[PDB]
Amino acid sequence: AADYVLYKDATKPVEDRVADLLGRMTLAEKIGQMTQIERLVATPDVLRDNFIGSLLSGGGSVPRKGATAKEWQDMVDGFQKACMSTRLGIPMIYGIDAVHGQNNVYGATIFPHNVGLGATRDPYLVKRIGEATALEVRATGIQYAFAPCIAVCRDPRWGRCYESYSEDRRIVQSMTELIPGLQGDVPKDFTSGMPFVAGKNKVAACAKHFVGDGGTVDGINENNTIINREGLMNIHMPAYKNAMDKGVSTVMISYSSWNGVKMHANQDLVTGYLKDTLKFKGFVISDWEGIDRITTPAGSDYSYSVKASILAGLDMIMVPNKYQQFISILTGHVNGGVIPMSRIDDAVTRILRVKFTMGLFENPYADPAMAEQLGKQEHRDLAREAARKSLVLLKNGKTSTDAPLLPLPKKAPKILVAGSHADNLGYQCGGWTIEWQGDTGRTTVGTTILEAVKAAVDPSTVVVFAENPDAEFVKSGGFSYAIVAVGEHPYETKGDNLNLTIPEPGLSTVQAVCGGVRCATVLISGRPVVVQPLLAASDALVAAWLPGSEGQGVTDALFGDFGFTGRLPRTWFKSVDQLPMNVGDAHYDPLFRLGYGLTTNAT
Ligand SMILES: O=[N+]([O-])c1ccc(O[C@@H]2O[C@@H](CO)[C@H](O)[C@H](S[C@@H]3O[C@H](CO)[C@@H](O)[C@H](O)[C@H]3O)[C@@H]2O)cc1
Ligand SMILES: *[C@@H]1O[C@H](CO)[C@@H](O)[C@H](O)[C@H]1NC(C)=O
Ligand SMILES: *[C@@H]1O[C@H](CO)[C@@H](O)[C@H](O)[C@H]1NC(C)=O
Repeated sequence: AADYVLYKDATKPVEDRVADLLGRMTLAEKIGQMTQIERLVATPDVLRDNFIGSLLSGGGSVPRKGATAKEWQDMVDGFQKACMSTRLGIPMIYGIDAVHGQNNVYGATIFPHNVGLGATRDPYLVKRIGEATALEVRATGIQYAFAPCIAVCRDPRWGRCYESYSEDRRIVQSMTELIPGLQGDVPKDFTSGMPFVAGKNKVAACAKHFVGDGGTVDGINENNTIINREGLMNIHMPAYKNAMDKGVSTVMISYSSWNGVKMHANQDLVTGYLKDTLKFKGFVISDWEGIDRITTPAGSDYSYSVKASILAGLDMIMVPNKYQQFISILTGHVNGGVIPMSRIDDAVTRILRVKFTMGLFENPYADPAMAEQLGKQEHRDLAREAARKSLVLLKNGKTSTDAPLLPLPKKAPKILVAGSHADNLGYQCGGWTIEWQGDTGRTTVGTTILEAVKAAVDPSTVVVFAENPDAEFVKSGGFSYAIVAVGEHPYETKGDNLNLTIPEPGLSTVQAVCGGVRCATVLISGRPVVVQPLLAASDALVAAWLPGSEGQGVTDALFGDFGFTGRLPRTWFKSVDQLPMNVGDAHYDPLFRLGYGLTTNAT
């Protein structure tokens, strides 16, 4: 009728709908679009009264423990209903850290972390993982994933090194194939820097964290990256350009500084480079209290935090709790002329562009028929192939005369499975699983290394498990061989670690097991760790990284259903004193060099 409103018409071009809606919006409605809050502070009134643009779940932020896909859909729809009830009916976009599957969610397939995926050197495999991740995120009603982390981790003492595909940026550039797996492939004619999401079975992606998050002094998390423009652009920047080419919808800014300038206050890189040089037309989102941490101490001048972050070019602020202050402050800056309306309009233009482009206005609500995508066996089978492909065989016999231990026989009278990471799902998934920091034990649905062994061996093979057996026990047990798994515990800044040695017992358990019977040692870690002692005791040793929920990918290789193919995506140091040390360096003296990995052939 004459109740027609251009921005609500799905046949109209995105830029028409964006401009039509933007011309109608009040200041409050505009700033609301720029505000992202945690589900923990949201209520229908808050969402409606403040015209909120977006929600998130931080790590561990879930409706309840063990919630079904359907409980997620209902929570998200409940928030969306409040948002759709505003004067303009602008849907919110809900974001989450699905960085190795839909990992906050119980029952979600958990894929290997990025470092392991780098070991595969298989970008098409990563793409398929994006495809399946998008499905399992839409199964929970969520439209936006805070991924990929395209950091180039240059020092493994960084607690986020596992979120980086490689110390080699060419590998990270290749693994940006995740983006079109999450979002869908961009059309033939596509302009680089334009945002793209194919539709309601895909999600918006987020290249993060812009820029040089992985190059900090001593891999200190959130800290200063001391490098010149040329090293920034040759190492830390290039995968942003690949992400622009594949239409990444959003970019999250790093807590990190670049030669002393806070990334969240850096107008030259955010506005001059990312928006004006790379022609990025999606939206730029802060990290979590990122603008607060512009100041030292953090939060000591939130007024400036706002002024500086928004003038730097940021479009959406992940507040995520003190939304009232954020809105008040930004509103006052605008009313006072300190931030021009053109800046507000650009931020909102970009946010609305992404929302319209992705089809959010046409499908703001969850699809219940997708709930059955969560944990889907076909996704688990993919995760299992990824886990197996990620594994790097570092040693396969103690001397060059020895018989090669791997592949092991599936038939033997009695075998031993041992070690703190043999039967502990949380440990094999690592951080960003169920909780922010990950956790210990049976935290979700999956298969431990022990369970995978039992599942793989001949019915006549007796499998004995002991977490930390003594030497006498192993020597007395009549075992044909042993598989022993040990490593790091799940862990941002909690995983910053100057000494990089796995915790005990670990070494002691390996030494006790391998001293009694021939052993294959499975090392679970997010990064290289001091390994010479583990090597010296072990007949075979596998770097398994953080393989996720499908522990059968480990045994597929151990028992020779598949050959080992993975190759180090990072340099394995002899000593932490050497660090930082990357391929190309001055005195490149690696225990194992980038690219290294032994092979086997399938039996
Ligand atoms: O106890 N406190 O007061 C407290 C303080 C800070 C905390 O830190 C916060 O806690 C988690 C929840 O507890 C959050 O998920 C984030 S993550 C940061 O957040 C984004 C969104 O999740 C990710 O995409 C980015 O890649 C990442 O760099 C944050 O670092 C937690 C608790
Ligand atoms: C880096 O960490 C040091 C030591 O904790 C701290 O004093 C400094 O302010 C940090 N720098 C940046 C840029 O975050
Ligand atoms: C695996 O196959 C290749 C070539 O066929 C060979 O060079 C390598 O030594 C093989 N290993 C075994 C156990 O046959």
